Amino acid sequence: VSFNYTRFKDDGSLIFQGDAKIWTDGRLAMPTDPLVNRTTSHALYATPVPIWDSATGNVASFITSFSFIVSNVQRYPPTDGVVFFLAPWGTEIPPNSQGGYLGITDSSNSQNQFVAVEFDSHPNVWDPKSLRSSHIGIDVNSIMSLKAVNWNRVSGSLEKATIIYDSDTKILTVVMTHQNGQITTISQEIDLKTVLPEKVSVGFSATTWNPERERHDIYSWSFTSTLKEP
Amino acid sequence: VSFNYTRFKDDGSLIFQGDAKIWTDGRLAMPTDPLVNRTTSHALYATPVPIWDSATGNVASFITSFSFIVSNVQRYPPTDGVVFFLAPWGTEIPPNSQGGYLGITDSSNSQNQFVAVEFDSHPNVWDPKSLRSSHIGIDVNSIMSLKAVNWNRVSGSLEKATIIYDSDTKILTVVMTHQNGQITTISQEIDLKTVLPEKVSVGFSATTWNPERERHDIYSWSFTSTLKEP
Amino acid sequence: VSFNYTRFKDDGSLIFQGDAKIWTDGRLAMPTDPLVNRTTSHALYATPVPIWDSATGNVASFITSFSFIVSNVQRYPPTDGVVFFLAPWGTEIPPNSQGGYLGITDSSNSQNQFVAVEFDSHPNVWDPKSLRSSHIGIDVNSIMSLKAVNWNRVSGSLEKATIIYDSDTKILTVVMTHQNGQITTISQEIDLKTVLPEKVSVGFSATTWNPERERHDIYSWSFTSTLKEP
Amino acid sequence: VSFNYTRFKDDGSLIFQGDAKIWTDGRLAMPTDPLVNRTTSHALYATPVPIWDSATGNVASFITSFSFIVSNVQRYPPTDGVVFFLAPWGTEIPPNSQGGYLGITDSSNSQNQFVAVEFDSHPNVWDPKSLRSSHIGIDVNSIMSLKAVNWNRVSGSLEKATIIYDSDTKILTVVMTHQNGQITTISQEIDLKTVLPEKVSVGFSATTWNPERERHDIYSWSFTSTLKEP
Ligand SMILES: *[C@@H]1O[C@H](CO)[C@@H](O)[C@H](O)[C@H]1NC(C)=O
Ligand SMILES: [Ca+2]
Ligand SMILES: [Ca+2]
Ligand SMILES: [Ca+2]
Ligand SMILES: [Ca+2]
Ligand SMILES: [Mn+2]
Ligand SMILES: [Mn+2]
Ligand SMILES: [Mn+2]
Ligand SMILES: [Mn+2]
Repeated sequence: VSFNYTRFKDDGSLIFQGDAKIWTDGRLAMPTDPLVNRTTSHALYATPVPIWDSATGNVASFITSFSFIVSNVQRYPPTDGVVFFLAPWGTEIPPNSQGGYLGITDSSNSQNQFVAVEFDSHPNVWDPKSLRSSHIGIDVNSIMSLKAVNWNRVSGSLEKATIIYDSDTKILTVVMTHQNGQITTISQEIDLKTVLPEKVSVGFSATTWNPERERHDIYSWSFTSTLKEP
Repeated sequence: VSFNYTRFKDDGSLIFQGDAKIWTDGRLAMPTDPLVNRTTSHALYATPVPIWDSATGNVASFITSFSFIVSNVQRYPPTDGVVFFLAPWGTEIPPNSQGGYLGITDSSNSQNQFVAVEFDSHPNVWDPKSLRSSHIGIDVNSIMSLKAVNWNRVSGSLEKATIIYDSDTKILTVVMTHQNGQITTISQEIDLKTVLPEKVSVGFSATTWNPERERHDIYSWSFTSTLKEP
Repeated sequence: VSFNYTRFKDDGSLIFQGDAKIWTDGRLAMPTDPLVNRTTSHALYATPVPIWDSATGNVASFITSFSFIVSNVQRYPPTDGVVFFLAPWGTEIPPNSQGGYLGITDSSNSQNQFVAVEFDSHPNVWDPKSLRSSHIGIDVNSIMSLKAVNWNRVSGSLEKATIIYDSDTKILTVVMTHQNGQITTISQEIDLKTVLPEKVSVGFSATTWNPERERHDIYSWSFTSTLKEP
Repeated sequence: VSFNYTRFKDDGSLIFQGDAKIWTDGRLAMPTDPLVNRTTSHALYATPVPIWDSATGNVASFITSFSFIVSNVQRYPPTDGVVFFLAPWGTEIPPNSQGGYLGITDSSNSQNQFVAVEFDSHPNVWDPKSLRSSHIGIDVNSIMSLKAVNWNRVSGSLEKATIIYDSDTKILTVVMTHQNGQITTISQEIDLKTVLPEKVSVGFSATTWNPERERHDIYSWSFTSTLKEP
């Protein structure tokens, strides 16, 4: 699967759910209006990405990169915020997934499937119980990230995320290039065959809360996956 | 922390919860009596194990070995498994953790936080949809193993586990030497410091169901952890 | 360290050694002229890169991206490849590094010290005796790759490489997105602080042989690294 | 391949090269006579170990333990080390492999093919630039350890090593339990299939120098490998 949005236009290639909307300048707004309380937005590439193949046991490798900005509104504290994720094709927004559950986790499940790279702007009770405030986490089947690094969340600042999944070694690795010329990285060993079905969606889920809220605006997104085949 | 049980005595050094009992000949029985119905058994080292140190940021390495056997009773089908696990101190047998949730996962949560190596004798819907029947799995925060290998579960047969956590690369590795002299291995990169508090319990959880059950008898357990205070 | 060459200017930001030169249309040619016969070319970022810090024991994370094309000349078979590499600052083109040694390995040593991602166009004796012909490899201290993946080398075809080093888990991961919309990835655990000194060059090395040769023309290159000071 | 030496007898099960001999009480002495200057000793299991299989592409897993003591020679500084290593079946002590090269590396090459866990008693210039004196390293195709931890080398003190190779994740993990009951660990991702042929030796190499020397006495050694032939 190969795609490249250098901007977003309604062209039938994406699937919006909840409060995700294409605002002009070709911005993917998640949510379109953060003043609405407790938004949940999904923005999925419109066809399934094969990530593994039953006949071969082969797993896909992929890279995706996206540039985005999270932004305060106006004196509200920021939440919740925005993820890139793989979920079973057929999954809708889960129940009991609002706010700090990022539109990807119910909350009560268990049970609960999903690989995510989260850009978490709000410290919940389960969050890197560090004094991390904002953080970049990798989630596997849990809102409690299996790894996470501090994120100097800067309102309106361009963040450039690159995520590589290497099927050979089963590593998901993330790098986020900040406007200040620094990078943050975090990685996690995940075998996609162990935790997800052979076809998933890829794309974003973003939430906000009330009074807590922020913009999650995605400016570009490229994605390349390859499943061998045999 | 360093201990070595060549057999088990009820000497205050372990905490037994639920159906865990010392049974004949210093065998740690989990459960003592599988005829009972659905059993959940915890046997934990009775002192919290320091796995990382907040001051220095150092993380413990460890090596642990245990030998055990799982046995059929009677003509019942086998379930559910026995796991070695680390969890935050204050860990109690969670609610909703019967059967396939192996006494460590609250099926109606979401907030499950533990690291386990599972010896899982019954394929649940969330189990490796490889065709694995029995399997050895590594779990973090989820009953869906991040990695797993299959297990030739042989009733009555001695299994010899060795698990190495290497804090330098943050890999948990498991080898199982089977009665036939073969070994099974599985590993997972896990940053202990990111998924668990400074002090954890180490020990075992095992469940049985109804009608599915089996014995899980632990014969020996040694553990060495070293945490750099510089 | 942060830089981003959308093309290459003769601007003192790089060090060129051997046959490396800025060539037509702002491209980095390695070598500038393959017709010559055997070439070795180095093009290094001209400032040492700090990749670990003595006081904290911290290791740098980085992400680097570069677009490049390798091209046949015109009937010769291709050799030898181009690499992205880290080497001890003060690196010169090593003795005995011609041809398949990629300008990074002194073949009569032993003391070779470097981390490289190679795009190797020619199967030498030590190359994946898979039947791989061209391959993308991760090299540490040796010309024999620790991990390699097969590479559909297409003459004149644009390749877009991304390499992420995550200091958290110590994993170097490569993605190369090919013109056909496929990607190849390869990944390797590498502790930069075990294998390299605290200041390194980043850059490229490329060689051609006689008769075997090809162009390696790099079009763009961005690099962001972050080393923590506390 | 499975074996277990609780002591070493002259039973033709191993292959001894250079100064490896069975010494008093079935100790494997490497060198037998540390008064000799610049000793090299190999002690290999005398049957190849299949570590991977061409037809299926599967890699073996293995677990191995051995206990050994390194001991000073009075008035002499200690060198150089003892290593557990895998090398192509048919491997011979390399030329130019004395002293710091541990009988595994030809210091004038290239091209050295092996995987080793070294117990290195003599800090060479290429040794971990940590301040380590003695250290336990993982070596792939280089004398310069891909990873290392430091070793509190104590003359005459029992060391208990456990090494697991997990073919699933491709990770070599070492634990070493010291006489004081602390453990040291170190791991490295190495896909044996990328670096070694199908059949390998497993065993030990040890060197001394002049005037530096020490005994490397091995007391016990067990090994279990399993290679999936489907
Ligand atoms: C390099 O610069 C170009 C143009 O200024 C821009 O599109 C891009 O953000 C930069 N590349 C990276 C990866 O930082
Ligand atoms: Ca949160
Ligand atoms: Ca199960
Ligand atoms: Ca080559
Ligand atoms: Ca040395
Ligand atoms: Mn979070
Ligand atoms: Mn399971
Ligand atoms: Mn190569
Ligand atoms: Mn060394």
